[PDB]
Amino acid sequence: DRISWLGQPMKIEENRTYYQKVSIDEEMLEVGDCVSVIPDDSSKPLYLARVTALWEDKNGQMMFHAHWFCAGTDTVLGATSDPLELFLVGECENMQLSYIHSKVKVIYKAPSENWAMEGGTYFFQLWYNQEYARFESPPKTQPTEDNKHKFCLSCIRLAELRQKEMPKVLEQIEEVDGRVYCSSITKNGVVYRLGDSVYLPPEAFTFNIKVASPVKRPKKDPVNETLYPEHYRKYSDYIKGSNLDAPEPYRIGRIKEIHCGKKKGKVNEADIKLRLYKFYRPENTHRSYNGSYHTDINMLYWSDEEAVVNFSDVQGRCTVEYGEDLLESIQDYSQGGPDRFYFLEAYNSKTKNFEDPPNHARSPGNKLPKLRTLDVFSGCGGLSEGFHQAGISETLWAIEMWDPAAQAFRLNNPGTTVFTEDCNVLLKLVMAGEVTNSLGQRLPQKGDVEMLCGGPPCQGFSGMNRFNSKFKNSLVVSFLSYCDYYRPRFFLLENVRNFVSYRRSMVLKLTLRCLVRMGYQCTFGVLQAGQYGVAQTRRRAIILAAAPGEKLPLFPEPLHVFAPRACQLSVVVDDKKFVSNITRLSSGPFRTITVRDTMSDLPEIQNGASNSEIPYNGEPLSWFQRQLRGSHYQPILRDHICKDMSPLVAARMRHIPLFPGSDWRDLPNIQVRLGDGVIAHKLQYTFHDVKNGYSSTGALRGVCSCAEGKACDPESRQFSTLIPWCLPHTGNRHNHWAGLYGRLEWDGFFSTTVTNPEPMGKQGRVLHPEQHRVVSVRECARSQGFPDSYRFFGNILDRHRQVGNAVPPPLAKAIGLEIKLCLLS
Amino acid sequence: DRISWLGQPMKIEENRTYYQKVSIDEEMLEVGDCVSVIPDDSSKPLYLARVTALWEDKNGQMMFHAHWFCAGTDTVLGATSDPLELFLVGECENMQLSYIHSKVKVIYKAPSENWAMEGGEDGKTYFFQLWYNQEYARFESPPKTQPTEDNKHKFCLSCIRLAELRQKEMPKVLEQIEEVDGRVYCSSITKNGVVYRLGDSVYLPPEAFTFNIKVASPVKRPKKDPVNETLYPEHYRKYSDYIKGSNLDAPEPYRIGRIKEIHCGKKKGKVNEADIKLRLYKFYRPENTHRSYNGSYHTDINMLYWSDEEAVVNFSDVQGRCTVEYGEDLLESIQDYSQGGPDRFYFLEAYNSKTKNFEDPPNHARSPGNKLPKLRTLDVFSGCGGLSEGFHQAGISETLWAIEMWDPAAQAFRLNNPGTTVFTEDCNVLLKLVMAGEVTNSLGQRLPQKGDVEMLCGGPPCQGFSGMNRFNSYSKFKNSLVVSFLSYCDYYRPRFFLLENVRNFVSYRRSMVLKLTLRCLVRMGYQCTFGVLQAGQYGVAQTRRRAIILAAAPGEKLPLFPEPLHVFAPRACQLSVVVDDKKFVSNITRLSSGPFRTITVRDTMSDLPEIQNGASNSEIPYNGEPLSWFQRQLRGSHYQPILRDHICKDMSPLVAARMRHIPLFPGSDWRDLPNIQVRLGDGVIAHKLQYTFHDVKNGYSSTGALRGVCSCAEGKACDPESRQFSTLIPWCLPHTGNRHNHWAGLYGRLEWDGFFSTTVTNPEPMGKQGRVLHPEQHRVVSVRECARSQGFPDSYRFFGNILDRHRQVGNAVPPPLAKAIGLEIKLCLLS
DNA sequence: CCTTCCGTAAGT
DNA sequence: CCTTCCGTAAGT
DNA sequence: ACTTACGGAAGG
DNA sequence: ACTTACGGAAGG
Ligand SMILES: Nc1ncnc2c1ncn2[C@@H]1O[C@H](CSCC[C@H](N)C(=O)O)[C@@H](O)[C@H]1O
Ligand SMILES: Nc1ncnc2c1ncn2[C@@H]1O[C@H](CSCC[C@H](N)C(=O)O)[C@@H](O)[C@H]1O
Ligand SMILES: [Zn+2]
Ligand SMILES: [Zn+2]
Ligand SMILES: [Zn+2]
Ligand SMILES: [Zn+2]
Repeated sequence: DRISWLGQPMKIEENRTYYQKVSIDEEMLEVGDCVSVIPDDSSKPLYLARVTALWEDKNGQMMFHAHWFCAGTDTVLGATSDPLELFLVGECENMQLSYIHSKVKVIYKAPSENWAMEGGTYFFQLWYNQEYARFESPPKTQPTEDNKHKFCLSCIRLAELRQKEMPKVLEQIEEVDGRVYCSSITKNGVVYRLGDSVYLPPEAFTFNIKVASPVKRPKKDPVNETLYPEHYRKYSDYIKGSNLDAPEPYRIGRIKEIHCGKKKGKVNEADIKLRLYKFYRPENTHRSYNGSYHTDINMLYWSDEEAVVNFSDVQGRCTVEYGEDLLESIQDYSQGGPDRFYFLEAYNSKTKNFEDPPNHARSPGNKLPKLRTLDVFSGCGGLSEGFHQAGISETLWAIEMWDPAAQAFRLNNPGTTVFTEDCNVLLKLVMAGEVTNSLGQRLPQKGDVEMLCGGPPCQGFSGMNRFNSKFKNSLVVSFLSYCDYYRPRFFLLENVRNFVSYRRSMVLKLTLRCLVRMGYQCTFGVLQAGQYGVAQTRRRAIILAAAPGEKLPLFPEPLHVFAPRACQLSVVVDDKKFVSNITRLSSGPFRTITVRDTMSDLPEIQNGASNSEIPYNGEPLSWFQRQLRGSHYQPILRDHICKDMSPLVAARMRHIPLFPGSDWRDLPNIQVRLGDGVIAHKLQYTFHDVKNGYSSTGALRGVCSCAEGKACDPESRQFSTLIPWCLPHTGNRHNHWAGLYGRLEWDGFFSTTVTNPEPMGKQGRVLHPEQHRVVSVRECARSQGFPDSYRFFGNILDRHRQVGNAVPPPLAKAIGLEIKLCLLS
Repeated sequence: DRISWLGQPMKIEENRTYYQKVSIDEEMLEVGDCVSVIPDDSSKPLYLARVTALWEDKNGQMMFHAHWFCAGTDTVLGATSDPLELFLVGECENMQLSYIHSKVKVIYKAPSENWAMEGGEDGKTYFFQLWYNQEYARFESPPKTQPTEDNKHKFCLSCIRLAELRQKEMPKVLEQIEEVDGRVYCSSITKNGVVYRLGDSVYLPPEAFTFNIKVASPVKRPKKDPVNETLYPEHYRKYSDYIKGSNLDAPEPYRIGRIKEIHCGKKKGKVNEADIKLRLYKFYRPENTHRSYNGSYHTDINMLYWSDEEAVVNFSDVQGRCTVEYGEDLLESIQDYSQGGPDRFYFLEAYNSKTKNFEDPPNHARSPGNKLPKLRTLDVFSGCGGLSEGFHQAGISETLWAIEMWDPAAQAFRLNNPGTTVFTEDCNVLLKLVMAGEVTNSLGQRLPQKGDVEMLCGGPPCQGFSGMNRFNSYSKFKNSLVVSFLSYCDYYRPRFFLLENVRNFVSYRRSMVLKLTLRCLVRMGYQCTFGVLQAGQYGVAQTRRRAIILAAAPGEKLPLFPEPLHVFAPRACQLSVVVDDKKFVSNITRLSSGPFRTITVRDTMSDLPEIQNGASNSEIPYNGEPLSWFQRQLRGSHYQPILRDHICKDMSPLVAARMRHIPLFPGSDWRDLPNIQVRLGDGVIAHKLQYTFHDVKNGYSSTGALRGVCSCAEGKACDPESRQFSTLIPWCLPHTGNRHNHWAGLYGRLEWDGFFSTTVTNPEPMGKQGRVLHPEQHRVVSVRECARSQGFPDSYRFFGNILDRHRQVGNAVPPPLAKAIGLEIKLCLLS
């Protein structure tokens, strides 16, 4: 009703008079308390905030500053969240005291000094980021002196964010005829100087080298619908694993001069121009791709061509050095940091040759401790391998119930205690006070584990699972109980993409709630492994968590370009869209890793090879193979074996064309003489297909009675036919079974590597691009980014399962580097 | 931790010693307070309940009885609900005091004594106002029962509600007759609150028994002929074998029997009331005799035939009790007896199964001897008045005011209601006028004030919620008309409230509109509920699923949804509604069968004379008498020779030729059209359709001809100039057919044994709902046939041209459905 | 004008 | 054993 | 996979 | 409508 100020006013500025206490409707109010307000526009029935300022405007009305809270229902947690728990957000607003409904009490529940040893009114514990779905510890910033009257952490976070984001000129040179020339500018926290190199989108500029793109021949020959009676199912014109729509990598340029204009006497820093020396990627020269197969992905070519771009198109800064001015070798300089490129020659666009670059392209002169990591569901160790490639963790403990995976883990990690028992039983032993198991292996205790990582079985969450038991018993909750008992400093959970949408995202919301209740900072996101150095589509949901005293890491920024079809990392929970902190959407610094860079160096083998150790018949033929085979001399190639297929499947694979996109739909309807007097029968079409109609020859396109709208007729099932009967049987409602008995293409990439490559499975494009066989164990590990020195164990099926279940070491390394960034500062 | 009893225990029972107060962690707890409990299995993070008993078991454990609350998120409201608001439920259980987390504070928000005239710290505190029924989604006022000292130690409203429900639910033997050799004979039994006596009639499922008349089902139709794909190049799209508006899968109505003897068994010395047997005399519906359906077209839907056949059924299969009387024992006429109450059947003859004739029934079939005030109702979006007409057929309301911005609908409403003030202004403007204290508008029409409106009813525009609307992407629900209609309900605060819309109203915007309207009703203190009703189940031959939202004042009783009266096709009886993974259904108990047979197109259109396409004679005479019970209900018993509004739209010569080439067989539509050349009006010539493109989805025809008409059939982009004009087969139908279910029903015919699709505002054979062709005549349905499908009496008047009258008919609530709802509203006016 | 033309998605 | 067979629905 | 269904805008 | 993809059970 009536508003009356209490006490002496606080420091008054030009138009407002800050106060400390106030009385509304016989109540008392002080800065730091909380206030409820009734909404009129949002679907939410109530809003809660905290008072930070109590100024009185010169208009005569009484105002106050409210830093809003966020109910758990408004977060990604939703209805599962504790109704007494609130979260901090970067939302704040000025409002009159006439909208104050009541005064509520909100307390701060800080983690105990012995928080890591635990685990046997309204309140908030963490800050919530709505855009990235990030639960983080509240800032430690405090009101000092002058800001005590309007201290708003939301205003501070907002001012620092937009000031870091906006461009700013630091060092000016000279002003000539209305144009100011600069030498040092900055934006997004990045300092840009003259002589540095800069990432640009591919549409920033072109090259004087004319790239040719003539007509493609259209279906040069018509197809015989009697010989190939299932080709009409390829009308989609879509090729799985094709990099035709793959975007070009970042354009790189050399800043020579920076200039801009003026606005109202001062420099217009909002519109800064950059003039650059164009760099030539080996795929941009006259060689195009065909010459850039063996070259490094970070080797460029200097040019004296020039182009003018805007500073607003700058995506990032990269370090480009001349080859001979280096103080160390090329490999140590390339593997020493990110965004590092090098060049030894220069490219002339008109002469179409390679020279030595001028002297103005030359540069001036022209121990972190590893974390004790426990790896639950370690498998063969791909996740812990990537964590070791980041040099942030020694995996001391390992849990793996499957024996061959545990053996393969022991072969690659000699200093790891590998437990083969069940995770529930193993945790029950350490809860009972036991020191060692029956085998004498010491059990980790509280304080031993500094990081907990694992990838629970995704067979229940997989999109391919047909027969889709309760949460409190599912393995992901046992894996959470490990995090509750040991309370590590960092926590990582890996699963398939569909993990964030299983049962309307209930599993995700419950795992996040359990992390929030323990006091852990946490976040989630989806990452495509193909963006981090592998030639395979592998979207995986990652759940990160950090201790209250630590810093919550960010998600790794993509390093390689990839097909946009497989880069849909968005996640929708309860009508609210959430994305990771990734800022690179269109392009990236490095080109896409292809099948050619993944399998070209491996020798040619027949279907059913069993020699587990054969020699290399050549040297590495790409940067990817050079990274996996190492610089040391290693002539033995291990695990290059393919499954022995039946003569029927073998003949089917021999009749699959080598052209990209080919699959079972290109198979001919013929009879083939096999071993001895065995005969592969022909497929007979004796039923009408009401959906597909007749063919051009008038022949039918149905194989069963269900193609006529009737029920399935047993005894209509054909056996030992070249064209598999089951594929036209259920093809109409299964996307014509695209990819089955399909081939990879050299310029393309793998589909998601599974535990058993079979051409008649759901993901059935496992045929070699040239050879008449399925992919080998080594080719599967190559698609996963495993080093060739990595060992496996078991038979061919056991090793395939180890490769398929594993997290690609490139992706695990990308995550581990962002974890390393938190150990610093 | 430590739990200690406080004081002396009250009313101690055999194994339990009830207490009133207890101490947990040095705290105070007393019966009537509330308690927080941590869950272990549910996704919910917390549970809240109220302590009713605090006994100590003789086993040594300390127990207490918890009547659970229901968070607003756990209800149909979901995230929109007030986080401080709880609801009462019929959930209760015994539990140990070791699970008590903390003691919370819950207050009771009772409606104020001047509630009808409204509408113009300590952490967090909870409140409740209404009782929630999870199965039917019903918000009702809490019961007023109070504890007597004897029950004050374990007073649990959930246990009372469950005990009364299960006692009413269980079968019970009342009056037994004689016990003979282990079998007990009964004379009076009861269940579900229904009293059953010897000599009464009983509803049974169709599988209860058969008849001595053998109904045979000989051959299914053979393969008539291969289809000429050159003459009929669009027949291959009818492989679905589905006939729209077909009553082939329609279930049979209730079997009716006459209770003669009741017997059962024994269990543990007592009578086994759980297994009661009924032997009955079978009643013969006219469609069950040797006449079959074809002879039962003109007979009443409630006329039966007596028989001396016998059959033994179970008492657990009893669906309801019905009143069957012999024709001559009546004290009043047959029409006055049928229109006097529900479930009333009559019979004048008896049927002998072997002689196949009709006699006068024997003497053992004969019976013994052988001012409600109307509610002042405001009708927002009244249209032509179907909703208020159905409310008048229930005799529960005089519609005193009406709001209708469209002029022809308002005029037709005035024609059918002479004592209604019909406002043509906008509802927002009119409510803003009554908020400023103004009495009348510029026209001198008196505006209703607080206390004038006793019932508020309306159906806001459904074109935004209709499934046929393509460009449905305006937000700001708080300003959409449904909130304006809620603002009327907030201002006047009537005793009853009804909102009608399409079924998709409960799934629009991920069910946010429904949750927000229900939340707004809950905030006003209103009891409320929602449901989906099929109009075809209440006396019309039309599929018309409509979402209904009911609401009642706190001092009143929330009505139930009308129980289905007629059987209907199960394809269109999917009344379930799923919101936020939770399934909700109405209180309807009749799912399989019903008391009356289905109303068909024959019962709806057989008496209307034959007219040509484009008829304009607004008044033509009847060429005969009513030919069915339905027509006798709409035409009345009085002599009325003039048939009004039997006019058809004038189709273009092209469309007219298309309709002439539509076969009369059920399920036929545009896909049966021949690809021929037809001479039209004057020198116009209808060209043939040319297939010059490959259809990658449908392939080639049997003649090798193509099945594509545009480049998009090959996967390419649409090519203009490939569009053909003045063709008999419409080009746009094979153009976009693959992704529109082959445009089934377009240029389709109704069948006599079938029913209408949803009656729309403009019948066009090339629209989405395009089966508007007459079963025999080559024309679209008339205005009278549309009003017939909507259940409108033939005496009801319209206004405007043929399109204005069509739009009045389509937008209207079917009077049978509105009457079915109004009867359930009438049951609350009593007691 | 009006005759044609045609992104429901949500259920079931 | 291992070769065939096939209710994702959820997204975009 | 199919079936529902108080339609509206584009095209001459 | 159109593509996704740490598959599992029915069968020979
Ligand atoms: N109950 C259980 N206890 C221990 N290990 C289990 C288990 N259930 C399944 N596993 C094993 O956990 C493994 C997960 S595969 C994941 C491996 C790891 N993420 C990597 O990148 O290499 C499976 O191979 C399975 O054999
Ligand atoms: N803003 C508005 N104010 C008043 N009436 C409106 C309106 N918007 C639409 N209308 C009218 O509301 C009518 C709904 S038709 C519904 C009629 C009624 N349910 C019955 O059974 O007969 C439409 O004809 C339309 O003209
Ligand atoms: Zn602020
Ligand atoms: Zn079949
Ligand atoms: Zn109870
Ligand atoms: Zn087209």
